Amino acid sequence: SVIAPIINGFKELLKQTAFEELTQRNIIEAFSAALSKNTASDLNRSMEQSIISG
Amino acid sequence: NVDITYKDQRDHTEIDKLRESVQIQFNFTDVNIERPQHRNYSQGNKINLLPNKARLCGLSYSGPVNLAAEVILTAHYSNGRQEVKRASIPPFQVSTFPIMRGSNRCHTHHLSKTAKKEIGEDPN
Repeated sequence: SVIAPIINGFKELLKQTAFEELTQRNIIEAFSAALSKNTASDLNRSMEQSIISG
Repeated sequence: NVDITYKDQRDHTEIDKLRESVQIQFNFTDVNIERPQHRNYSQGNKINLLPNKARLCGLSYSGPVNLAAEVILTAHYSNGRQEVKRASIPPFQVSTFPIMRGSNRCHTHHLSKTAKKEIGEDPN
């Protein structure tokens, strides 16, 4: 729930926005989009579910 | 240290046809963990979160983890030439890490027996 969401977000950024037109702003925007509440919730829920399930 | 290469599939401009794939590279620089904190619902900063408050409210005694990162990406063309861009990110809170009671990052570490007894903890 961190590197794979980043990979898929980069895939979708490449799947809509041209790479040559991308600048540092779009790089930051893609990285920040790949780190939204979904990834944090998935990681925390999975870790706590692991500790409490054993 | 992620270093992976992904083929790009953007076919709109002639420049977009002169490209082959994206070589993705990035790493993380600074890591810090601070003591558990609370919001208090007043749109201010974050206040200390004591263990008894987490017990009574059903919260988690998790301390914030702060990270930095560096992004350096590489652009591959059809012919064999490369373009490298760099990005510096300031400190950024990744998540919260659970904190063990009685540990160095716990609030009940500077407190003495009288203070622990006063704030609602088992002093023994």
